[PDB]
Amino acid sequence: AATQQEIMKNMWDPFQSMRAVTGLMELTSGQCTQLSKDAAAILAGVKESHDSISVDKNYKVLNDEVAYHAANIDAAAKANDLEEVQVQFRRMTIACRNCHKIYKTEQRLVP
Amino acid sequence: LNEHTAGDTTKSPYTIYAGLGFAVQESCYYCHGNGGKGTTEGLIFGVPDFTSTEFQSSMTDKQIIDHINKGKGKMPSYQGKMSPEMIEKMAGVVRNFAVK
Ligand code: HEC
Ligand code: HEC
Repeated sequence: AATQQEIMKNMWDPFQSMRAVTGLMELTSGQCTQLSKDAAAILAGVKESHDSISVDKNYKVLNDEVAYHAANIDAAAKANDLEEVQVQFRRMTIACRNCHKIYKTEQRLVP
Repeated sequence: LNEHTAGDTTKSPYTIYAGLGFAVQESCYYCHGNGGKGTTEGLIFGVPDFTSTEFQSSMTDKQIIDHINKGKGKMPSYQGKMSPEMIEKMAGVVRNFAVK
C-alpha cells in the first residue's frame, strides 16, 4: 500500500519529463516513446490511489480527470500529434491543480 | 441530480470550484477547501462541513441548488455566475464530499 506522498512523487517525475518535451517541434521516436511511458506512469498513479487511498468520491473523480488527460497524451504521442500533446498536457496540469487547491488549500504545491 | 462524469477539465465543475473565472475570495475552495471541511477563512465565516453526514442530512438536493443560486450571508450568490447545469453539477460535488 503506497502513501499519498509516494504516489505524488510517482507522478511528479514523469510529469516533469513530460513537461520538458511539450515545447519542442519534434517527433523523435525515442521521445514519443518516453512520452507514452510517462503517461503510463501517471495513469498507474491514479489507479494505485484508487486501490489504496480512500478519501471521498470527489477525490476519486479528480484523479479520474488527471487520468482522462494522461490517456489523451498517450493517444496523441502515438499519433505524433504534438499540438494535441501540448493542449492535453496543459489541461492535465489544471487537473493536478484542481485537487491540490481543493484538498491542500492552505499550502503551495507544484505544478 | 445529474451527477458529473469525469472528463475534460475545461468542462469540469472542479475547475470552477478551484476558482476559474472567479476572484479568490469568491472561489468555492477558498472557503470550502480542505476537502470540503472548510478552510481557516471559511470557518471564520461559519462554513459547514461538507464531509459531515450531520450537515448533509440538513439539506435536500433542491435546497443545495437553491442556496448556491441565492447565497446567504457570507456565502455569496452564484445565480448568473455559472449556468444552471453547472450549479447542478456543483450540488453533486457538495454531496460527494460525504461519500466514502
Ligand atoms: C487529488 C485527487 C490529487 C490529484 C489529482 C493530484 N494530487 Fe498531488 N497531492 C495531493 C495532495 C492531497 C497532496 C498533499 C500531500 C501531503 O503530503 O500533504 C499532494 C501533493 C503533491 C506533491 C508534493 C508532495 C511532497 O513531495 O511533499 C506533488 C509533487 C504532487 N502532488 C504532484 C501531482 C501531480 C504532478 C499531479 C497531476 C499529474 C497531481 N499531484 C495530482 C492530491 C492530488
Ligand atoms: C466564503 C467567501 C465562501 C465562498 C467563496 C463560498 N462559500 Fe459556500 N458557504 C459559505 C458560508 C459562510 C456558508 C454558510 C452560510 C449560512 O450561514 O448558512 C456557506 C454555505 C454553503 C452551502 C450550504 C447552504 C447554506 O448553508 O446556505 C453550500 C451548498 C455552499 N455554501 C456551496 C458553495 C459553493 C458551491 C461555492 C462555490 C461556487 C461556495 N459555497 C463558495 C462561505 C463561502
